[PDB]
This record gives sequence, C-alpha cells and structure tokens, in this order.
Amino acid sequence: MGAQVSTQKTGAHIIHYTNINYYKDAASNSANRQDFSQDPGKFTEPVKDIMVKSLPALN
Amino acid sequence: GLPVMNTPGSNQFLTSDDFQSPSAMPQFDVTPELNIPGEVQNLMEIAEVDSVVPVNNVEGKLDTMEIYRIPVQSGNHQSSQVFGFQVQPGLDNVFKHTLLGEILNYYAHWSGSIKLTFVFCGSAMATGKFLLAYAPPGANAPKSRKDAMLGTHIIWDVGLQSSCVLCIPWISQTHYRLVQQDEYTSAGNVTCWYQTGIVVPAGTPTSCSIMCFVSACNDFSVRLLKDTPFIEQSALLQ
Amino acid sequence: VVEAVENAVARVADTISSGPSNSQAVPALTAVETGHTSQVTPSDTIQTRHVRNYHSRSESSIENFLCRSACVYMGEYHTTNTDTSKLFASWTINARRMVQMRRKLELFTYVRFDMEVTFVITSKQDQGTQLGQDMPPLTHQIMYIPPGGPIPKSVTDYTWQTSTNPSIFWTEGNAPPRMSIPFISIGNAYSNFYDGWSHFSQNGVYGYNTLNHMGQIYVRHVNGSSPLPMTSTVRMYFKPKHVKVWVPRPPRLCQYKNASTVNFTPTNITEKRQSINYIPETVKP
Amino acid sequence: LSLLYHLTAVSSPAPGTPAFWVSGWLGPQQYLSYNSLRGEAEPCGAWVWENQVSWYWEKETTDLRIKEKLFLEAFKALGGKGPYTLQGLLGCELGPDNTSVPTAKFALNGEEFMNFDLKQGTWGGDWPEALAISQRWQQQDKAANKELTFLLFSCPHRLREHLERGRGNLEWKEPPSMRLKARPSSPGFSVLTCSAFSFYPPELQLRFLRNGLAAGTGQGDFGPNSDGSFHASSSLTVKSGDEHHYCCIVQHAGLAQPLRVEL
Amino acid sequence: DRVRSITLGNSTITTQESANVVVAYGRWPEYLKDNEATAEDQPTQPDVATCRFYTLESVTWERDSPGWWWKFPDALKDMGLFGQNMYYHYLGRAGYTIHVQCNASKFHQGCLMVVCVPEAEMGCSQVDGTVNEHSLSEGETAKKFASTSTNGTNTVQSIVTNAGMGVGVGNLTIFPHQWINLRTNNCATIVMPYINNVPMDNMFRHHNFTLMIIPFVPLDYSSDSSTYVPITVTVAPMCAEYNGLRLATSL
Amino acid sequence: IQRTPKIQVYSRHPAENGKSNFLNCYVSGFHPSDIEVDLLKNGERIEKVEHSDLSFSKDWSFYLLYYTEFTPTEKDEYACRVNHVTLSQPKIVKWDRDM
Repeated sequence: MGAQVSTQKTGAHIIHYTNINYYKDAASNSANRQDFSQDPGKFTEPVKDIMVKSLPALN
Repeated sequence: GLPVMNTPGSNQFLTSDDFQSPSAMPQFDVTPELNIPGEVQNLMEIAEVDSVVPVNNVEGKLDTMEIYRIPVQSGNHQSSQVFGFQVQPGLDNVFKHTLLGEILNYYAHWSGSIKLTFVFCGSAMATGKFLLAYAPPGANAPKSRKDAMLGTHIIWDVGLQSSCVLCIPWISQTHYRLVQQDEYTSAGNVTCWYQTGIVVPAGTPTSCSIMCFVSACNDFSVRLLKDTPFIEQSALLQ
Repeated sequence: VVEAVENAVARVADTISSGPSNSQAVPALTAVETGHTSQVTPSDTIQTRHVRNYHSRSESSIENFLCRSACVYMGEYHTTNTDTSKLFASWTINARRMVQMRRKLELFTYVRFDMEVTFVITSKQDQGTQLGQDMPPLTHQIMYIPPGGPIPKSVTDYTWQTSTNPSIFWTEGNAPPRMSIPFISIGNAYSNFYDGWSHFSQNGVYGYNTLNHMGQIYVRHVNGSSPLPMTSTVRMYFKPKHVKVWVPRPPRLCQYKNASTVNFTPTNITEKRQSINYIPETVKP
Repeated sequence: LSLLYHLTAVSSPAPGTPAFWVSGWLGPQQYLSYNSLRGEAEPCGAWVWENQVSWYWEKETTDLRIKEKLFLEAFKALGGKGPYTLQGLLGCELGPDNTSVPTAKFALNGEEFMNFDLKQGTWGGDWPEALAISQRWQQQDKAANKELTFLLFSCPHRLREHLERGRGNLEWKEPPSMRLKARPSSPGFSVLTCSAFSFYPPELQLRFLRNGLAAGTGQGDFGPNSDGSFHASSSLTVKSGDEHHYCCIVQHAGLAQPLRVEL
Repeated sequence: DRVRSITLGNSTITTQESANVVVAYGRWPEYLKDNEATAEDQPTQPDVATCRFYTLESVTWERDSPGWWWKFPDALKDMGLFGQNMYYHYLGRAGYTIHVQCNASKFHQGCLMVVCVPEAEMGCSQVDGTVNEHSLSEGETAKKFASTSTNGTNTVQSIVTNAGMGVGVGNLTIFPHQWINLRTNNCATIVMPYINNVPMDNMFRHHNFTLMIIPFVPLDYSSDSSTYVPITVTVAPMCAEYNGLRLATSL
Repeated sequence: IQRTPKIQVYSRHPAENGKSNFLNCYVSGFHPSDIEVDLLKNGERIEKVEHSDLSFSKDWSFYLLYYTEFTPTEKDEYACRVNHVTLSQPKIVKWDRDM
C-alpha cells in the first residue's frame, strides 16, 4: 500500500523502518534527514588551471 | 473502532521531532527551481576554507588591522620566540571567531587534523628560515629552540613560493574532543622560532610581517548540536 | 506493494601509511595569492600509520543543521480591558525579531524551504483584590491574513468569519496546534540580504523591508468572558524542511540593533591576552 | 459641524520654539492648543466653561503625546539634507444623523504626499518619502490600530458630545458694524471702502452700487480677531465724481435684512 | 606559466606576473535558457559593443590607507553603450571579468586582498538612521574605508575592521577573492557569473556585487624608492542581455 | 518650495479717537515655519504685543495674527514690520484707519 522501507542510522565497529504518506501535498512530508553529499572544491579550489599539489604552485 | 492504548509521550511538543502535518494551503503551485551558483550541502565545506587568524591579540590592537600581523625583523634575535599559542579551535581567543571556530561553536564534539598556512610578506630581496613546532600535551610549552625541535616540526625556507603549511595531526586517546576544552581533552601547543635569521641588502626595510591562516583537513567532523554563546538579546525587536 | 529505498552512508577519508622521503616533490610549499586552499594531509609531511576511519559527517548536513524548531515571536493579550487594543494580538511574519534563528539563517545568502509552524499558548489569572470564579476552559482563534486582505478592527468584527483565510480553533489542555506551509515566494528563493532600493530613483526604503510581503497573524479569545481579568501569551515556532541554501557568508560578529536594518556598533575582533608568546603553565607540582 | 486637528512638526527648530504643536478646531473657531515644550492640552474656557475632571484633558494628552513621538520619529527615515516640515490634518465630520466621515492627510514641505486608508488601516502615498515614512510608522507595531480607532470611535464620540455639551457656544451671532468711507486716489479717482467688524459667522456678502445698479464687489479681505469675531473689508476705485451716490449693501446672518450703508 | 592574455571585443590585456584565474563558484557566465526564463519579449544582445574592457580611475596607495570599495553595476552606467542600454531597458543581465593592477619594485613590500561580495548590504553610522545612495556609491570614484569609528550623518559605518557589514574582516575569504603580494604578483583576475534569486533584474535599483580592496600589510619602502604607487581596476561585462525597451529614465 | 507671505493690517473696532481699540496684523500664505513680525508706533517698536497660534490653511500655507491694544489718534500712525526668508528687506505696512 505504497510503503517505503529503508535502513536506520546505526554505528559500526530489524535495522530498517517503514513509512507511509497520508497527505496529498508534498510539503506535508517529513524532513529528508538522510541525504549526505559533498562538494568542497566549489569553494576550496575555484581556479581555472589545475594545481596538482606536488609541484610548485607558481613557475 | 479499533482498540488502542496511549503510551507515555502523548500530547507533548518535542523540538527535535519530525512528524507529518496537515497543510494550510492545499494544492499550492510553487515557483520553479532556479540553478543558482554556490550551493551548500554540508557545513564542513565552509570549515575547509582558509581564514586569517588574529594571533597578535594584545592590549591596544584589538580594533586595528595590526591584530593580524606577526612582526619579524633582521639582526641577532635567535633567543626570542616569534609566537606561540594553544591548540583550542573553539575556546581560545585566537581561534574562536574564525570560520572554523565559529562553526565549531555550534557543536559540542570535534575530531580531525588541522592545517595552518603561513605567508611571508617582506620584500623580494629578504631571505630567512623559520622553525614551526607542534607539541602534544603532557608537558609545558617549550621555552627554547632546543626543546621545540623535539616535537613535530617543519623548517620553512623563504623563496619564490611564499607559503608553508604546518599540518597538526590528530593525536588523542579519545575519538573526539570537547569544543569546551578542559585539562582532560588538551591538544598541545604551537610555537615559532628563528632557524637562521633575516638578511636584507641596503635600501630595503628591516621589519617584516607574517600572516597565518587556519583550515580543516578532509578527516574532520563535528557532532552534538547546541546553541552558540556569542549572540544574545535582552528583549524583542532586535 | 512495498518499495525498498537505499541510503548511502558517507564517511570521512582514511589515513594511508607513508615512510621516509627525499625528492623534489614539495607538497608543503604553495602560494595563497591564487585564492586556492591547499589540500595536504598529515601523510605528506610526517610518517603515519594506516587508520580505518568510521566517523560520519551526518550532523553537519544542512537539513540536520536547520531542521530544529525555534521561537520567532512572543505576544500577550487580555480577555477584558479598557483599551480594545490589548484584547487581541497581531504581527507581521518574519524570522528577524529573535537573534538565534536569525543568526543561524544569515549564514547563507539565499534560502528556499517549506515550513512547519507550532504555537504554544498559556493563560494566567491577573492579580487582584478579589479572586475566585468558575470559568469554563478557554478557546483561542488564530487567523492568518495574506497580504491584501481586510484587517480586523476589533474582537467582534465580521472579518473573523474566515471565509477564505485559513484559521485554527484550539482549546486549552490539549496538544499544541501545528500546521505546514509551502514555499510561498514570488521569486525563486528567499533572500536574507538585499543591497538595493525600493524606488527606481535610488531612494526610498533600503534593504530587507522591500521583499518580505508575506502576510500577518491575528489571535483572539472566542469566549468574550471572564468577569475577572486574565491574560494569555502566545509563542510561535518555525521549523524549515526540504531546505536548499546558496552563497555562504561570514557569521555575524556585532550584536543586532533592530529587526529591519543591519546597523551595528563597531566591535573588537577578539579578546586580548598577555603577549604574543604567552601560554599558561598547566603541569605544576 | 466638524472636528479637526492641525498638527505641525519641524526638524530643525528655533531656540525657544516647540518642535511639534497641535491646534484643535470645532468648526469655525479653535478650542484646543498643544505643544511639546509643555506636554499637555489647554482649552479656551469658552466652549464648556467647565474643566472636565481629568477625563477629557488627560485623555487627549495621551494621544497627542503619541502623535508627537510619531511625528518626531518620522524624521529619522529621511536620508536627505535640507530641513523638513511635516503637516497633518486629522479629524471627522458627522453625516445626516450618524456615520461620521473621517479625514487624515499629510504634507511634506507643503505638498500633500500621503494619507491613511481604513480598509487596510495603513498609511500610503506614491513618493519614495511617503513609503519610507509609512514603513517606519508601521514598524512601531501598535500605531495602525491606535489611529484606526482614533478616527472611528474617539473623534465621532467627542463630536456627538460637543454638539450638546456647550450648545450655547454654537449660536454665536453678532450683527456686523458698517464703516463706509472714501479716500483720495490718483488724479481723477477716489477709493471707497466699506468694512464690517465683529460678526461671528464667517459668511458675509458685500457689493458696490452706483445709485441702484450694482457696480461689483471689489476685493474682499478677511481677518480674524483675537476673540473669534471677524473683520471684513471691501474697496473700489472709481472716478472723483458720483462719490455721493454709492451705497454698499451688506447682507449678513446677524442682520435681519440687507441694511444699506450711507457715507 | 605566469604570462597571460585576455581578449574581449576590441580590447586586450596582457600580464607577465599572473598567479592564476579565479572562477567564482566554478561557473562561467552564460545566456538565459528557455526553460528558466519569465519575460516573453525577444531580448537584445549587442555582444561586442558592451562586452569589452572599461578602466575606472586610479587610487593612490599610501602608507596608511584603510581601503576602497566600488559597487556594480552603477559604476559602469556612463561607460559607452553598456551605459546607454541600461537607460533604455527595464531588465538587464550580465557576468563580469575583473582585473586589478598594481606594480612596484623588488624593494617595496605590501599585501592587498581583492574580494567580490554579492549583495553587500551596509549599515549606517547612526543605528536608528538611514544611509544615502551617495553614501553607498559614487560611480567611477571609489569610496574610502576609515581607521576609526565614523560618526557623520546618513553615512556608512566604515571602520575597516568590520567592513561596513558587521562581520570579521578576516573571514571575507569565504567569498571569491585573490591576494596581491608585492613580492609575488602584480595583478589579480576574477571571473564572476550572474548571481541573483531571480533570472533578470533592474540595474539602477539593485547593486549586484561590491568590489573591496583592503591592505592587510601596509606599504613600505626606504629612502630613495618611488613613493607614488597607484592601483587600477578594469572590468568587462560578458553575455549581456536586456528586456523591456521604453523611453530613457532619468536620475 | 517657497511661498511669500501676505500682509493685512486693520483694527477691530472703528477708528474714532479716545476709544479703546484693537490693532491687528494678519500674515497669511507663507511656507516656512519661521517669520519675524513686529509692531511699530511711528517706528517705535511696541513692547506689549501678544500673538495667536501658528495654524495653517487647507493649501498647507501658514497664517499668524498679532494683536495689540491702542486708541486711535489723528496724529500718530501704526505699522507692521515683517522679516521673512522670501523678503530681501523687511516689509513695513502702514496701518490705514479705514482698511
């Protein structure tokens, strides 16, 4: 009946849950607490030419 | 209808919950999405950017740009330390208002290694060499170069490349440290010394400045969200 | 039917082993003039062991950082008075009167999200020379007025019919009321900062008050009662969800002065110490 | 019958002068006087001749103080250089039996630039200055509802009270005194002049007649007196002759019929 | 590796002491697409008469200079045909290329930060007050920071340690920026795309971004060296578009 | 943004000698808030001079009235002097015993 089963947040060194949506608007849903994506190079290396970090930065 | 039973925690308002809720504007058509540059997905992306450190936070210079410059001159000064401070990225006065420091003050636990970049801002005719040393906790701060050379150090030579990186590695008995640091979660300290001195030709200034930037490495993480102690009000309308 | 969804856990990078070195590779030398931040790990400067790191950056995600409910408004209103203006509460909607959520949101230039609103209403009996009465439970009405709709003139106005405005009726002793709101803006995102004017001649109003325009809230008692005076207090709580942000900014350093402008009194960069070399002694007998 | 309030505020005041003052008018003559150098209203003692015990004068002191602080706040929203003057006309006027009509207009440096609308309860104009001042007044977060009730429940109530509280002070009616004389002019000409003194109702009609044929009204000058009575004047430059024929006819409410005036 | 050339329109710029080129967020300027537009009329694209280099007037770097700032646009409103197209249209859109120039001998020393801040909303010297449009910008002439607190009237609180925005000046490295170190380079280049929460906007009413130049290490020399050291700024629009043609507005 | 004043000097009661009377100087139609009004008895500036409230008309133009107590005499004259922002030199209006 339109059920979503997904894993729970655990640690490392029965583990999943179930969700059903009841309302007609997507703004009524719960938060998206499980999206983990990264992209630091947008702010840390915004340069036109690549720098390989083992060669001198200039010359 | 269906027989049910109410459990403890019913009819309470917890701030950190997330349940579904009824919408007050049914079938509302939102504006389309625009592709704007500079999207952020994780606060750790901000802490990985360098920012200038106010190392010269002495009395009388708290409101001038001189708070950012480390002075260094020519002549025989091998016995006088250049600078030194504690590694407390969220508690010490020299770090708590930087980007990394301001991000950490929203959390309670931190872990990972740090990067300190140093740039020399003298003339092109000046030369010199410096020793940058990090000491893990367990003893007092080194009071000479002979003592400082025993820890994790780098010898920086000034040339065409003007910047040198000192990486402070994660060396701890626990997996995390407190942003509000005590004796038990100490991290050590950092010091700077002359390795050979500064030599200039005739016609150049004899005094120079060094600047320091701080950032986090790619093994850095924080946890246990909390409120920050820097902002406050006494009434509404502020 | 049931559909399985997979969630990818993202952990930090490991530490690789490295040994001695003598070569022309110079990872520790760079130039900050390029505007580029160096990417060097301890493996490039010292000798390191190999570590399998399991730590996760899950609590620093934007969703987990902003999806917390905080107070944004607090107000009072009476059941009976001689003013006819203290009998209801009303205000314009914005997250700029309380400094915590304001500072948290102002870390970014553009924001876009849905909202979850929760109200906390508490009543009390005013001090007086003669107490003692038998009053039924109080009921409260909350009305949201979009920009352009008519305004109530009193607590007995026809406008309370809420024929098209959304409204909430709540009785004391029950769970707090709560409702969801979608992203309601004429632009593509909300703006915390606006460096412009309202009029094409470069004058008028400067700043944020040119782009808010999102309605008001009114709150009243529905009993019209209480031979003895009582007082109610309402607190509002916002909680964004399904969030996106753009163009990070440096955090606010000076204290806030008002809700409309960004004016400030100049402050110091940080606090002082004894010298540029001073470190306190902690290992003493 | 209409109750009105003239409010004036200046940005750079002269030494010894108030920065904000109000005058109240119950029809043709004044009954109130307020300023910021004192902070309280003062009657004329000629409308009710009875000091209402702190319930009519401590009631107006408060809203006048509110208007004072509002008008003084209205100057910190203007980024311009030169000095400023803010004028306001606020009041009401009762209809046939009920349903008072309100009035609220404002002027900046002598130009009407904004007003107050009731269905939204907001100040509004079209200039940039109007929008700036209206925004600053609305950030006061209680000012809209207070003026909104000032114009629909306070001034009509005060008007209905005033219409029967000093009713004898509404039938002020005095017959004006005529002084028609003549004086020389340029060679060949002479200026007649007919005046009228101490007439309570402001309406008054004058005209010039040669013998029985009207020769015009001339130029009517009007001036108040220091007690509420009025002074009117009319003059006409004619030939040196016929000066013993003219008879200015004056009609007034305090006159039973248009008395003729003779030199 | 340190020589560079940039050609736009009928203008070209060369350098022999370049560090690199910063692209603000990894995004180059682009034209507006069909699936993200809102205005229905056909736009105009001059494409060579507006996309070229304009040079502002120079400032004099002295021993004690707090810094300077310009606002964009409204600094190029009198620059050839890019300014004329601004007066006749209601909506406009463009990216930019910024080039800052300052040279000195190998016996001088100093360090400048060159940063572009999107939507630099500024605060007044009187906390309960308002700023002027003249207090925010002067077209081609630069505004000046101060060393202490300013009092003035309707002016910007321009002490340099707060950057007129109430933040720490040492954190401005979060924005797209470069440094000019008198011992390393003599020029800085920043390529900026169009950044806004709407697809197009009016150019007279909204300052899109502010360019700030701040010396962190003061200038210094000794006893026979040149004392006059100027700084020059040169800006070029890219992918300019306009909509809403009518009679020319006036200020 | 400037309006030059308009002066009218007159008397309350008719001007026959020996009888107490009120001399009035009425200025109207000027839009600064500041103006200098004085009374003169053949140039002699009258000391005891009272004023009225500074109100305005519906065209947002100010008016003010000074009043003094006197008695008419065939010999002496009366005048009203005014200095104003619009006036290069102060205007002196001589009182007519008829207007």
